[PDB]
Amino acid sequence: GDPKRQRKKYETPPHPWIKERLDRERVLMDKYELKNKKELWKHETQLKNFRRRARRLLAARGKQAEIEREQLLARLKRLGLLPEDAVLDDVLSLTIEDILERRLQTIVYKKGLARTMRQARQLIVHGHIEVNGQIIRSPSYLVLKEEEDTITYARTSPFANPQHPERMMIEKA
Amino acid sequence: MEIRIKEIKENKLIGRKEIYFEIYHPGEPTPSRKDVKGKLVAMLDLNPETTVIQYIRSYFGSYISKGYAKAYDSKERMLYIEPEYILIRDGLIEK
Amino acid sequence: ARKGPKRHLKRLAAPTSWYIERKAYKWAVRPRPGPHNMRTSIPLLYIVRDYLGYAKTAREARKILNEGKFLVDGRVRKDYKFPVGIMDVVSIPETGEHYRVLPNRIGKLILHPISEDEAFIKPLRIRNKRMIKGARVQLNFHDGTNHIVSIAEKDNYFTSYTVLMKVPEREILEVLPFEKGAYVFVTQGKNVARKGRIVEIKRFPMGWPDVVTIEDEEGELFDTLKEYAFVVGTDKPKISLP
Amino acid sequence: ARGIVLEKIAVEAKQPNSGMRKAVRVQLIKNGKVVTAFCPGDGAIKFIDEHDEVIIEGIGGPKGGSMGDIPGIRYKVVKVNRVSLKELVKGRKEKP
Amino acid sequence: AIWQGRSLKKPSGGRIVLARKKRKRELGREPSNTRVAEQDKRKIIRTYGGNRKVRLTAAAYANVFDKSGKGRKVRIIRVIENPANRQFARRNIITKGAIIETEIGKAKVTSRPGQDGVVNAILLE
RNA sequence: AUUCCGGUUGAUCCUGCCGGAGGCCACUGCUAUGGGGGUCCGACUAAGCCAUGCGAGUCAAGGGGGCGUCCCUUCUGGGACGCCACCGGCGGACGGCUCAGUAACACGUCGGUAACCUACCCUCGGGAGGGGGAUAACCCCGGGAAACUGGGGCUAAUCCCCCAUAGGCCUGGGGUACUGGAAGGUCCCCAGGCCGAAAGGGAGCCGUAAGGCUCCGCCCGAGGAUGGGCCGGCGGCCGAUUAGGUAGUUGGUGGGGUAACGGCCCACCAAGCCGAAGAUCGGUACGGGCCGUGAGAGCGGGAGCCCGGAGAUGGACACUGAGACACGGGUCCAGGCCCUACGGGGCGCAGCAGGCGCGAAACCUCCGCAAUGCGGGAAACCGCGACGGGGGGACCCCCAGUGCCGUGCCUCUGGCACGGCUUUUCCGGAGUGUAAAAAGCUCCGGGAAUAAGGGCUGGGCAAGGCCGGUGGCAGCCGCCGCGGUAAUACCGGCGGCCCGAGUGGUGGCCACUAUUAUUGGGCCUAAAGCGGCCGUAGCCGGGCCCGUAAGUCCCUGGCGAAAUCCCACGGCUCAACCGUGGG
Repeated sequence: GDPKRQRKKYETPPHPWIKERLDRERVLMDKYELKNKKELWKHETQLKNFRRRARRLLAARGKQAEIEREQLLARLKRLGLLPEDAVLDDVLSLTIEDILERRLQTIVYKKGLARTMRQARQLIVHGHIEVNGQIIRSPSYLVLKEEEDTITYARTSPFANPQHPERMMIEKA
Repeated sequence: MEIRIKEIKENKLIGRKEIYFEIYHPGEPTPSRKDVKGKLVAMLDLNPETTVIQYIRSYFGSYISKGYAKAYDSKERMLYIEPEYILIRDGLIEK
Repeated sequence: ARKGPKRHLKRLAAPTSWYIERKAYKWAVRPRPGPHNMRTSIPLLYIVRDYLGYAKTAREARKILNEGKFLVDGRVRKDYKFPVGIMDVVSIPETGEHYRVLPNRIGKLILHPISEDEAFIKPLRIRNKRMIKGARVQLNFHDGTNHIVSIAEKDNYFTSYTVLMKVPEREILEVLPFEKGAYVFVTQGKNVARKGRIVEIKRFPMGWPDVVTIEDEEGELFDTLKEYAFVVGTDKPKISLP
Repeated sequence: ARGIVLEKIAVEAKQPNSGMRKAVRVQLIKNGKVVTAFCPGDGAIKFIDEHDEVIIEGIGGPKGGSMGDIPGIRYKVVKVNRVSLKELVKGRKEKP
Repeated sequence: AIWQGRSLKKPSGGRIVLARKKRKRELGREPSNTRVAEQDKRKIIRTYGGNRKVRLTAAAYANVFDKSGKGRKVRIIRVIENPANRQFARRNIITKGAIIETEIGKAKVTSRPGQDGVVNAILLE
């Protein structure tokens, strides 16, 4: 009899040094400008959990099984990882890049609010980005589809002024 | 500083009125208890000597600060019900 | 290391029938002995504070209770540890509010608003019947309450019957028998908070409890215990039980 | 474990290896048992004198036993006089 | 005191080791040897939970009933037999199974003098 | 990720083990900028020993007094107002701490008590009649070094005692009125007996009085409710280099005792009872919910949070109470201490802080009853090292920083020069926050300013055929294996590769390991078929028909606490965390 112990939310690679895995992870890190490998492993295990849930639900029968299947599909569609007309089979086709593209940093960069991923990360950390009115300072936050169009400069941040030198530099792109 | 009264309730067992409100304000210091009480009393037509602000709580990276207050019917009832610490904080007793 | 009765109750160990936050704090009110069981009861403090939100602190709740502002079964209750059980009428005259305590579909206790005219009626299931000194018959109800009648009226009451009592005067209004077609309400078990009409009764050897089958409005047949089958009418419920 | 250095000794590397490995004899404070502890480092031996208080720790080897070409030695010195032996040999600290 | 707890031997002949100290609720009392005398002697004992017991140590009168519910208070003379103990008959000790003889003949005890403090008996036909 | 790679040879294929590679827990080297959430922090060795402080109090609406203020009538004395102590009531048997002992009905689950007790609380049906007596406080006088304690007088009660009636128990003879599945139960009528109640006390508002209204009270009976006691079926370690164990032992009859049934005990009658399906004896250990690991089967642990059980230096005993044979109550022995004016008298932190010892191994001698809850009170309210708040700590988990942009140069996975921008974080202020603080959250001012280390570099395994030192010596090496004067393998510099507020070393568990093999291993030559056969328990057993349904399968009621686990939604900025529903 032992009490609860809070667990890690990421899984380390089975072998620290594999050439192909190291090269692939290095490419992903360079592309998405993540701070360290634990963030990438966190997203990888998120994808793994989704895939495991889909695999378990595929071969399950029962009202609870149908409810869980519907909830999984609805949650993925809400997160924006799958189209509206998706099916459970389409879950297994998800890739790490799909999750990486939903990060607040990536969406901020894509929307043209920052010249580069590093600039977007600094903006998020310093609180120049507001999501649905709230200011979120977590670059790894997964933006929901329903609120993807509400991301913009904080109404009090200097970046909100169109005449700001940094804003003009960003717009010059 | 704009105060929006989200909810108002009438407690009759305890002869008071509970007011939940939200203070919207662009970048500015968190409003002081004296200013909040004065504005609330002026807006809602309450007795100044019978209103106690339970709290004015601000959140992370937000321009809306929530606030909870109570307005009693009787000063004696207010003294009998409210604890000493909240009244001292609101400056109703000289301490 | 145990030498006598307990006086405390940890929140994690509180009964599952309470709408309580089991992790906000450590202790919970330990109900005093009273009418109903531990499982089918809740201290009046939680009704005053959590369920209704008339007070924000236990001190305020105790002050209001001591001021005699809350009536249970038509009698003012002042202690904050008084158990409140199923089929109980909670009255707040000052706000003119009247609630009936009933189980939920998941076994939790809830307050169902009732009418002022209906607030004067309490159903009581005859848990037991016996004879006492003299020639009088004593009836023991589900909430531990007792009533006394004469030997002449012995056949007017039986176990599992229901009695409508006018509170606080404690006067008999009507007797609902337990028989086929009698409307019943399930008080606990898997089929709690379900209602229907009696269809069949089954007995078993030794001390095994009786089993009763109930037909619901939609026509579905389910089973439960005779003791769990609470009679609340004859053809249509006389007490609002939604 | 903790112990007191009794004497400093040397052992011969096994065949085909050839060399002197410098160890110490340590008496445990727990029960007074005497064991042999190897001193890791290029010049670790000169940093240990008799009657010195040392901390010994298992030596990484198969089945939690001996290591490399020095069987009969199961422990290595980690700290001498409550100071790290690695730090002393590397030169960032002075032996108290 | 007179412990009345569990036995220390299993039915298989093994040995049991106490896992706890003796508890107060498990204690008994000394036997009450009701003796025939010239005057009744009784005492009051406070028992578990605050209840009460009346212990009769010396018995002089007996309530004897004869097949019709007619009870008589008759003095006890001697104990003829007592199957409970082989020495109680000789020691003149009254017991729930004892047989006595009173002014109106032989009777058999039917009560427990040490538990209710009364000697009741049925006449022998 | 349901996985492999290195090592027996001149070279090959096997068996077999050893080592790498992953997760978790405990110590530990080097190193360290922040914020949140949690059930983390003297469990492993000593359930070893403790200085000092605190951890259980409350009631003036039960009673008589002392002190002080006031209104006074006025030597009298009346009344308010507070403070103090005493008697008196309740509580102190809960909570808090530890895992020593225990292989046991201790624990888990399902049932039984028709064989039993219970203050506090709820309902109903009843009662409160007449007397009597001490003593605390106070006063006089002390004794004793202290700790304690004597004598005399004067008082009150919800203090104590007695009488009376209701009521309680036992037994004998009759009727069957009730609940139950079934009455040694309950109800009614006679008879013999034992035992045997109360406080109409207190407070407020009216009333000329009388009397009235209300609030908290007292006793008995029948039921509940709350907390328990006892009992039964089933379930969960290793040793046969432990094969016999038992004599109140197993059962009976008759009794005693208990609150209760019982060899629990007693008096007699019998020879019963347990055991290779492992008794007895010995080793180890608090049991469970659960946790760690694994794709799963499974293996291993079961200190922190919840439930249950035991203990209060090691034993043994009793008093008061509903409840104890009682951690901060009592008596004796053993063991260790303290004061003494030598006669004598006291103590045991496995309670919160703190100290010694033991060790590889673990923190402040802090603030508050503001929230939750408990005891007391009619209530306001008081106390609570429980709890809540903070302090120290590389306890676990979650979210971030140690800048960004444009141009130009360069030995371009980066560095440098120039011109701009942000303040996460740091520093100084105002609010909000808090029982009061602090931390957090909003805002104002200065400014890239305050912030990167640890191992490794021959393969297994990502990373140098570069330079200097040593020349079987120093040394390295989990394994293979390097070093003997051209060392990619040792030391150092310059480069590089892994992770990153972490990174290394040691012990332990799981996978690796189909090297424990039910899923799922082997036994001709590598470990292993008894030298051979006969046969008892056990295991596995030809075909068809009929019958029962014990196993088996399907459906449906009562259970298997909560927390923990998975899914969806909602609240703290998302998350960690918590709530609402389903599983």
